[PDB]
Amino acid sequence: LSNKLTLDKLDVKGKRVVMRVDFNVPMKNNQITNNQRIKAAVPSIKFCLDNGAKSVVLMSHLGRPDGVPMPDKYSLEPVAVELKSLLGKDVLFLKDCVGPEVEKACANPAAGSVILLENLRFHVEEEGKGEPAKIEAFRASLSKLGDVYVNDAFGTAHRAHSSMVGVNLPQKAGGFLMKKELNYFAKALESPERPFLAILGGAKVADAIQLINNMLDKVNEMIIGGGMAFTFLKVLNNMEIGTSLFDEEGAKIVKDLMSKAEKNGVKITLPVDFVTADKFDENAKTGQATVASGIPAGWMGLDCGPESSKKYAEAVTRAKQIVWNGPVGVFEWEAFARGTKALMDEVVKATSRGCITIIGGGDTATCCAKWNTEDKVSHVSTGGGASLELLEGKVLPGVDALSNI
Ligand SMILES: Nc1ncnc2c1ncn2[C@@H]1O[C@H](COP(=O)(O)OP(=O)(O)CP(=O)(O)O)[C@@H](O)[C@H]1O
Ligand SMILES: [Mg+2]
Repeated sequence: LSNKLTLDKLDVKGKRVVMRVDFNVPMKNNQITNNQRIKAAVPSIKFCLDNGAKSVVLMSHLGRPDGVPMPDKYSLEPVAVELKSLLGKDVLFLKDCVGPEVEKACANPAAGSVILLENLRFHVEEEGKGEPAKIEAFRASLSKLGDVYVNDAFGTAHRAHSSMVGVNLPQKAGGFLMKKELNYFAKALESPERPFLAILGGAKVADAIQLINNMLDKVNEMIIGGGMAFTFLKVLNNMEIGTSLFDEEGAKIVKDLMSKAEKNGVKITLPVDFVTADKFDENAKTGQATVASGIPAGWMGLDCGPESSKKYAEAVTRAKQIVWNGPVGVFEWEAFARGTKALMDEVVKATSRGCITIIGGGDTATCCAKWNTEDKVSHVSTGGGASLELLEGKVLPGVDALSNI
């Protein structure tokens, strides 16, 4: 951000500040399981209030509602409540993010007002798919809600979405979390300790498989776990994967990615065994499978097994630096948590002997919180996919859209 406006040089006294934040917090049942991403934005928010901001309007997405209002499932209202105790100040929740009624609530608020808007992805124009003149109008509406713009949404900085790249105000500044996270990665990615291991898991398989190509020019080893592994095993091993996550598009480039890993001397560690489930449910009936046995029809692999855990542990022992994005099983549910807990144990042990260990992702960061290892690894990032795009060597669209100095 050496070429960009940042919040420390933004005059906010008497100004209304509209601020993109990443409040896409994990939720189990109906409540927040991890407030990390909300806590992480507090320094920028308090800064604005302490330095005389008239208001701070906060906007974020939550989940992937795909352009339809889904306030039953994906409302930011609970975040408003959280943000109150974290700040020491009340926050006013609006049930939308645009136009006339929100614009009114934001036009001229009482001094010191903190306002949280509803999920931006309730509108198709944020993403906007899931409409050119409406997109421009959506952007115009958001722009009216402050006099100056701050983007502190590091977690979403890889997304060229309307709230991230489309706000038209004269001053667009990166916030302190954006700065912290970018500075940490610039130092850690400048001359990584080697072997440099990427650990890839999670459930955003379509997105994550498309990052592998360029990551293979940066790392010396890769674990491909969690939900992503099934696409590779089906293609490479002709493994039966039952109802496990599968990415039909990524499947078409699996053999090319393996060839490039071979060409670049990147050792790829795929799981070899699984905990299976008869349905996607915490209380599913469970089984065991190997790559050779395959997974029976109608069942899904929701964790790796012990033999995979040993292979992952071997890769970790070799590593001098690690970036881990995506749990290696459905760790929120105890029947499917063992693989991720075991890998966590190994990643903590590596740290203790000098490995540089970087954990990224809203959900993988929740692993740290669950097993109390947030201060037992080198860095827990608010970015997941965002951090991996930095590892690929890209400029993030949400940073690119900021004002130049
Ligand atoms: N085999 C599997 N099948 C289905 N889901 C799985 C899975 N293994 C892991 N998951 C799910 O992956 C989810 C997290 O994936 P995700 O891609 O969101 O990781 P993350 O949050 O660390 C990266 P990001 O910040 O980009 O969202 C968890 O909810 C976990 O239950
Ligand atoms: Mg996630």
